[PDB]
Formats: sequence, C-alpha cells, structure tokens
Amino acid sequence: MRIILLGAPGAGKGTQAQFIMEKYGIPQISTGDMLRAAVKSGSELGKQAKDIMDAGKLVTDELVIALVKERIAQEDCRNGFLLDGFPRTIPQADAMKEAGINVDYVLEFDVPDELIVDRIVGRRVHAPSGRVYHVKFNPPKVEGKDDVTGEELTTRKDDQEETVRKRLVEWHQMTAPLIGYYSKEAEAGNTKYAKVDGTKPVAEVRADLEKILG
Repeated sequence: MRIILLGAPGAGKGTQAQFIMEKYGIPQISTGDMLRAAVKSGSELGKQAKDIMDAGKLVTDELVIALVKERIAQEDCRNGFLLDGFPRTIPQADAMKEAGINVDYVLEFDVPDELIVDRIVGRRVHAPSGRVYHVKFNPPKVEGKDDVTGEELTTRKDDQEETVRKRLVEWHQMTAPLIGYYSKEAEAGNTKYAKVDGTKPVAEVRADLEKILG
C-alpha cells in the first residue's frame, strides 16, 4: 500500500497519518525527513544536500527524487509507504513515475480557506516560555494573557490573516495542475484519487478512509 497524502497548510492531513500507519504497517516519509536523515547519515546525497542547504539555496527536483527513490527501497517500505507533502508540482510527479516510484492512492485533504484562517489566526504564544494558546479551543484563564507569568501574549508572523491567505493562494494555484494530473491518472487507471472532507470529526474521516482504501 503506497499512499500519497496531499493537503493545504493547516488542513490537518496529518491527523489521519498514524491511523494509516497502523492499518498497513508502513512508515510516514517526507522530503524533510529524507534531507535531515541523509545529511546526518553522512551518505552521499546527504553531503550534496547539506551544501545546498548551508549555502541557503533550494534543493533541486533532481536531488529530491533521488532521495525519495533511496528511501522507499529500504525494508522499511516492504509493505509500502505514506508520502507526505510530495509531489508538489507536476514535473516532480513525472520524475517519480520516471524513477519507477508508483503509487496506489492519492488522498487530498480538503478544508476551505476560511476555516483554516480562523483555525490558524487564533494561535498565541508567550515567547519566553514557549507556551501555546488558542481563543476558541484552548483559551487561557485570563483573556489575552499568560496563565503562568501573567505577562502579555504574542502572535507570530506565520499566523497572520494576510500571511495565511497569501500562503493558501500560492498553494491552490501551484497545486491546481497536480490535482488534475492525478485525477486524470485516476480515470486513466494508473492510480487512485479521492477528495476528503477534513471538516468532519476524526472518527468519520477515519471511516471514510477505510472504505476508500478498503
């Protein structure tokens, strides 16, 4: 069982990751984990990727594909894998198919932009402590203040309404062809695809997945 898991930032696609891992006996893998593990391993693709990173440059599609190919060859992925957040472009999807990295299911996690905004914007932090708060799901005892110190809270640049909306626009635009690429491969019969309403409770999403995957 080889699964691709796509979704917008804050769509909470990972909320079903452990369920998928436990029902198939497969690891969760991401390009990030591949990079940090490859450089730590002192392997070849590692030293190469370490230079690009430390130089502050982007990693080439060519190098990423080679890392994915490397990872799914281990005994780890005898029963398959759960690829998270990759591919991100059509050319990447092609290079994977070129590298013989076939996939059984492509799951798309759907949460409308508006719900993600309210979900993300609500987050606050007390920086010197690292303590996390939320207006609606995890409210502090004293509104707009830390429960412990009593020092005022703070919000980060990454959770601001304009920053989030800007981040979602880019993703939708950038991923639009990829969603069509895999949706077409579905009706073509080279793989399977399925939209998923992530707005439902965790239990119902798990149910929806169990029938999609079987």
